[PDB]
Amino acid sequence: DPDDERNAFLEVRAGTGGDEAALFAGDLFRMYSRYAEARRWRVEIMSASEGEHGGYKEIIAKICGDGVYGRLKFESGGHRVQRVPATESQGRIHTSACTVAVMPELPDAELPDINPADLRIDTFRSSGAGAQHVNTTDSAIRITHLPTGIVVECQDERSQHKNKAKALSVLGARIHAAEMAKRQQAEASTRRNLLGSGDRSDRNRTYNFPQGRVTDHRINLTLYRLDEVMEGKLDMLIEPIIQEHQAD
RNA sequence: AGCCAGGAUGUUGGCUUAGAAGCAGCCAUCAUUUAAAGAAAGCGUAAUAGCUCACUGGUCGAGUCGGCCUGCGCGGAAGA
RNA sequence: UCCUCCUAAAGAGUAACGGAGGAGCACGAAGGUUGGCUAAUCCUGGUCGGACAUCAGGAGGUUAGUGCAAUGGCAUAAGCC
RNA sequence: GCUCAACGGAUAAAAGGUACUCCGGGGAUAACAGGCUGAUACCGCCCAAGAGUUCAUAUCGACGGCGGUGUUUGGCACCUCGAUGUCGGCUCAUCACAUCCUGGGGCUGAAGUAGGUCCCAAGGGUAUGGCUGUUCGCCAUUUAAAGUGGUACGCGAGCUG
RNA sequence: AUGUAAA
RNA sequence: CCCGCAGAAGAAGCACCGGCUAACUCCGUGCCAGCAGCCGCGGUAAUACGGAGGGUGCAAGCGUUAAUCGGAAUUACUGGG
RNA sequence: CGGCCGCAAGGUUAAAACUCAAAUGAAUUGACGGGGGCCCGCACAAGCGGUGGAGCAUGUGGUUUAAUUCGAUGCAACGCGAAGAACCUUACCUGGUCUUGACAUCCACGGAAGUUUUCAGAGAUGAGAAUGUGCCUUCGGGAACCGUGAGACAGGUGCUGC
RNA sequence: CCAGGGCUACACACGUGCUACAAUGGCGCAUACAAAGAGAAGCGACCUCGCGAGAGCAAGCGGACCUCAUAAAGUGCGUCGUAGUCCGGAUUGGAGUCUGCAACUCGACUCCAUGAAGUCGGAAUCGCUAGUAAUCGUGGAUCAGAAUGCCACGGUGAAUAC
RNA sequence: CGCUUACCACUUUGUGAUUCAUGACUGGGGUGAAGUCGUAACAAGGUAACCGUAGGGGAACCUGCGGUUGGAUCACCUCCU
RNA sequence: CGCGGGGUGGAGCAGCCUGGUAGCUCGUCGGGCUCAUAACCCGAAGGUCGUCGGUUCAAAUCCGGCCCCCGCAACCA
Repeated sequence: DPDDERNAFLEVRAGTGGDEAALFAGDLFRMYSRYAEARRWRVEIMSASEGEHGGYKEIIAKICGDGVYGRLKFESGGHRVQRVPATESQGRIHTSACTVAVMPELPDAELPDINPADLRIDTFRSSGAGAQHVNTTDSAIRITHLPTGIVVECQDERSQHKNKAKALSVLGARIHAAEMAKRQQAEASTRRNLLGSGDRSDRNRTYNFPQGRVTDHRINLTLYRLDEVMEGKLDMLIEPIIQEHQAD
């Protein structure tokens, strides 16, 4: 698919046990960087908020190329961790969780034409005071944009043109703000659906370090490695999910 | 210029095998029978089929078809 | 306030809140005379040395320079020692 | 001895407000309007990629261009400063069609109704309330329609303020 | 100063 | 209500099994599915979830839910500080 | 919230909804005190010679690769397991092979075991040629060795020191 | 199971040791003093050759006799005059020797030639109270060959503890 | 019988009390194996704590005044009864 | 384009006025101190002063030209 061949945004965020989960989020950045350098992908750190004892709390990173999103679709969700940590003086198995969002490109086709043939321009007389000027005048412009319903009212100066330029700048600013607000709501409504609450619930993937097991909740794989997984080579987990996803 | 005629057999052609087949787009834009036919300019079909023009015959039988230079005009040219 | 090109219609002159820019200095020498010389920019070769330091050769011709922003002029040099 | 730089230099020596103002004047010079033009605005046309299951031309139409009107903002000050009262509202209207409806027709991407676009046609009609002083606009409900403009953005020797 | 969670 | 016909012929389920409180193992997941009146289990050796076997309890009823009293002397007059 | 008092701040009386199976008081034993008293250790004081500045040797973390085998990873890991990685060791990887097997036992059949030598292949192996043919005779068999076939199994330096 | 590669890779950091940065020191000659050990598919006298690592021949010893095995710092004498220098020895090239089937990744040793950083070390940190620190040499386990590591022995040998 | 008066239901008007839902916004309360900042209380908790009151500060809180030990130390001063 | 402020480690400022020297702070990396983090200490990198030309014995500086960032870019009757 055309969308597939697209690049991606990876957003790795810490959940339960934010001290430990930052350490696992840094290692997941290491996981997907070792998976990305194996197939020659470009990794750029756009934003990374550090933790306390190492790692990172939130990582937003662009990966560009030819086919990142179509090859990393099934990574949005949770990751449980059973591990014996280093920030402990007791030596007990603790569980943490990390949440990973995978966003597509969605390339910015911004600034549509203002369409003055579709703009309704009403140049009528002004309210306010101080001059006859006002009386013989007009000097007040209201411009309505029909397919959105945005009205711009300007009664600033004595002349229409110097108010025409202000009215068109306010039209451009309000249309750009209303489009970018819808785009940021469309980002957030998908990020709230992909990223859950961040709790220790089962969300499609596990990481069982003392057992030596990787057991996902979809396509029940039982790979007993944790050494060909921690250094790239994530083909055996991602490929059969794609195999039984193409059947639907 | 009008008028009864013709305006073919493989071309379901190889093409991305779901089909583009004279006429979406590719390129090739063959060759025979030949009074004549472009492997096609348009209409119409999922594609066909079909309908015209290209061109060639015949009745017909005198002038006709398309460009350049200008003069005077036509329309665009609708107010309180 | 003053200087330089156009505007400005081939003598002089000529206006606009016209189009481009500068000056309110400097010089005991950069002035006078005499004597002598011709650059800029490229090419080749050469120790540091490299596009550009200096040297030798060749092209080139006053596009260089004339203290200063511009015009005219300059080898008989007004340029350089 | 003067950046007396307002630089042919009124004093050696000087900033502001007047809507409390006042006088001699000016259309030599502005505001409101009338006048000339039409950069702008509105409308019409030429070319044509393209949108439209095909298909520029049912309806649109980029990139470009040519015209009409004097309805908006504009430009110049030709008339007015020994006086032309301007906005909005009430009453009273008049005219042009670049027609909102009614009427007669053509195309349609018009099965009928309901439609889109275009031509002729000004004979008649062309809202009611809230807000805002507001023209205008939004809302609520009708209507067949809630037309655009000119007439000193009509009308104060007709009326408020 | 601080060192969150699974006897 | 009594007599006769025929043939074991037509007639057994429900809850619980860690403690309170009567009764034990195996398999399947794996702080997930889930149970639970309280303490609470399940984080790959579960007498606590699901299934099987076995047992326990009650019986044409068995569990859950709702209400009253007792235990609760945790409304104390009997019978508290 | 309501009533009353007060100039105010506010005071007095005084609930309900909802959550939890704890909250509390006394006292015992350990832990700790930047609490006190006492005592000890190169613990502090005094000095000696070092490390950290340089090169080499080794190990680890990290990076890369086919693996850079695995464990140890605060004192109590880091010239540690390893009292010694060219092959061997090797548990890792690439390539080629074997599967009741390289190693332990049972059944049936066949063959002294062994030695020398040659061909192809990286070699394991595959294909051969000679020689030797005993220790007890139920002599259809033995006590070892070797090859074939089937099942029991063997094997694992694979995981769990929770 | 076999052949090869890897465990020795390298932009970086740390731990532990050796050699140093020199004149109580380097070089050359002469010379004195040890203990503890190991040895047979081993130690390997003596003689000869090679500048050399070692090679050829070949006694003794499974051992208080035989071998490894000349102990070094220490002493005398000569030189070097405080310079990155006659200190230090990394790295590199050539020719080599031992072992092993094979020394290229990836062993040890010797010669020639080159001969860097380093001129006493930042924050900070370690061990020691005696034959101890510090310095110097030797042997063994591992092992066909392969340590500065480990174990063990000996020579000189302080200072401080109020 | 009819009329008229007195009692009088349904209903209407005016003004209050009480109660139930709803109401933009705002305050405090309770829960949440992870979020940000500070370490205020438990040792003399590193400024002893607690209570009442007034003020201040992002916040545990701080400051002043009054009360209480539901607080440690009292072989470091010197000299002692 | 016209006017103004400028271009100094990765970043913010001194230092330009008034010439003789590249400086400070935050930040990055690495090592210590702690069982670990924070704090603290030490060391290293980093800019030639946006660029070019001229005066000067000497331009981070004085002046001019070019490039880049930000702000003001026609209004009050």
